[PDB]
This record gives sequence, C-alpha cells and structure tokens, in this order.
Amino acid sequence: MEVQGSLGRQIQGISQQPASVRLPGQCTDAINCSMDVVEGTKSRPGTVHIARLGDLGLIQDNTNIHHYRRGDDVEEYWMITNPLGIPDIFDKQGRKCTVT
Amino acid sequence: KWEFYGATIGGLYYSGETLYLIIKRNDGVFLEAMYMGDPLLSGSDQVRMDRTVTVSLTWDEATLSWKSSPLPWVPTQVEMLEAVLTNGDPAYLGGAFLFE
Amino acid sequence: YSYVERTGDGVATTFNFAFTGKGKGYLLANQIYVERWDGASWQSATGWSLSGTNQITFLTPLANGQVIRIRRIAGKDYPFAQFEPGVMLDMASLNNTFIHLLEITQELLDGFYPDGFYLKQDLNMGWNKIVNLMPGTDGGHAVNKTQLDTLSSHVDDVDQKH
Repeated sequence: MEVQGSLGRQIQGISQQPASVRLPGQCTDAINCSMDVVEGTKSRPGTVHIARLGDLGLIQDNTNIHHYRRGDDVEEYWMITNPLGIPDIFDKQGRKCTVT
Repeated sequence: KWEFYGATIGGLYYSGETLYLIIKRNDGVFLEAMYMGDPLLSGSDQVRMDRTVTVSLTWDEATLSWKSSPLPWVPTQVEMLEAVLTNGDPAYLGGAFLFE
Repeated sequence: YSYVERTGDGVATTFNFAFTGKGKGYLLANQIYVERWDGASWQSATGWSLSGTNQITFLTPLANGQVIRIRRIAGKDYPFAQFEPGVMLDMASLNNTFIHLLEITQELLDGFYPDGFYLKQDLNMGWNKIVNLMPGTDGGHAVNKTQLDTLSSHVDDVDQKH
C-alpha cells in the first residue's frame, strides 16, 4: 500500500492496558520525563545539593519526618524522630537546631 | 516514574517555589532541592543533572592542566557523572568537557 | 626538520633548539629526547633537563669536541586524542591531532626509524647508487668499492710478484 501515519503528541501518561484500542498516544513506558502540555516530553528537572544532614542511621523505615512552614517563606523546619529518642530539628540550610 | 541509583527517599516536601528532597545516598543523607519550575538562571540551555555543586577551576602550570576545588560528596558511580562549564570562554560557554 | 644537530663543547651548559611547526613544536615534554655520540655509536644522554618551553641546560659543561642531537619522538601506536559521545570538541585536541599525524610523517622524512625494523621484501634500486658506506664487519654486511679496491690491489701485488 505504501502508507504513513502519525502518533501525535505523547502527553497522556503510561498505560498498562493492552495496545488493542488503548488510547491515541500513551507512551507505554516513561522514566524521568517532565511531561507537560506545551513542552511535550522533556527530562525531569535536576536536583541541587544544599547541605548534608548526617550518617546513614538518621532515616529508617519507621522514622517520622515532619515538615512545617512559618512566616513569609523564611522559616522551614524538618523534624526527624528515630525510634526510642527525642526528635531532631533541622533548618532550611541544614544547620542543626539545639533542642532542650 | 523517576529513578535514582542506590537512593532511599525519606519523603517529598513540596514547599512553595521549591521541592525539598531528603535522600539516603551511599556516603550519607543529604537534603536536595529541585527547581522543578526549570528557571534558566544562566547559559543557553538548562542543566539536567542529579545533585549540583558549583566548583571553581584554576590553571596549574605544574602539569599544564586545570584543577578544581575538592568535591564535597562521594559520587555513587565515577563513570556516570560529567562536568558542565558555566563561566569561561564565550565560545565554550554552557558545554560539557572531558576530565580526569 | 625534527632533529637538530648541536655541537656545544666547553664551558657552555645550555643549548637552544628550534623545531619545525607551531610554537614550541612538540606535543608534550616527554617527546624531547637527547642523543650523544661517543665517536662510535649513538646512545641516550644523561643529566639533561628541560629548562623551559625551549632550550635545555646540562648540569655540567660538555667535553671539548662533544656532539649531541635533539630529536622529537612521538607515540606511533595510538592517536593523540580519542573522542567520546556527549563531550565537547576543543581546538587544542583537534589541531594537535593533525599536528601529531603530520609530525609522525615528518619523522620518517628525516630517516628516523624505530628499533626492531627490518624489511620483509626485497627493494628495487631502480638504477641508482649507494654512497658513503664503511667496509663491512660480518659476512652478512654489505661491501663498498674500498674493499674491492684493496682486494684488487692485493691481487695486483701478488701478480707482480708472480
């Protein structure tokens, strides 16, 4: 026949449904894709290293991490609670905060 | 989906203009922030890079090569990373380069 | 071209050399190599050092009548610069690769050859000459007419006695 066709814009999200009548445009597998209407399918934005917290033992599968914000985008604190211990508090820049 | 090599995510905390990540890397737990609004701070194109630190390059006449400030963290994979220039010759601006 | 014949003897400890090419004319410091001739054969020099981008200085003055040569040897098995995906091309490596490839060709133009070099097939002279060859030492060596002249003269001497 000698035919050509198009898949259109790939902004719908991955689909585990079989290809037989799945949807027009699905991208069966997508990894690290900031997938937006105008930009189509870019790569995910990068990460910025700001500070180090500590050693590997700080976070466990049972560890609570609580976040709260105060004021006009100046105060942000992360509270980390390891099992059988008092909570630990970190600031925006990762500096430890004294707890009494 | 998004992926990271050998990383355990304590939790995601979307705070205003930024997304703060707490991660358990191989050499310790760091706090990483994502500028997922992809602002073009400088250069022709954005940078897609997992964990970013700004280093300084100084000439060295002992071996006729450029030397960099010590890297604050231990990389997961030596071959995986690459370096991107951000301030230098006008022609070479915003381009990666080979290194040892 | 690549080699420079220098005869510096007495008091003087430093010598200056110029090479064909761009700037200092060599890719790296290790390319420069020094040879000293003891009156019989050439051998590697000792005590020399690279003073700067050009010209070298010896630790002691050379003995009277000493002759040395400054040569440029470069790696022949490997290309100077190898390129990788997702890296940037710089003008240093691009120009040097042509310079290196031009440099190695020039070395053969000066008659320099590596050790363990022997021809596999016979070469045709094409009706030309051989010049300035010493008389041979072992039976496998070649011969100049000087040996033939001496043998002919020795033959004549006995013939006169005959």
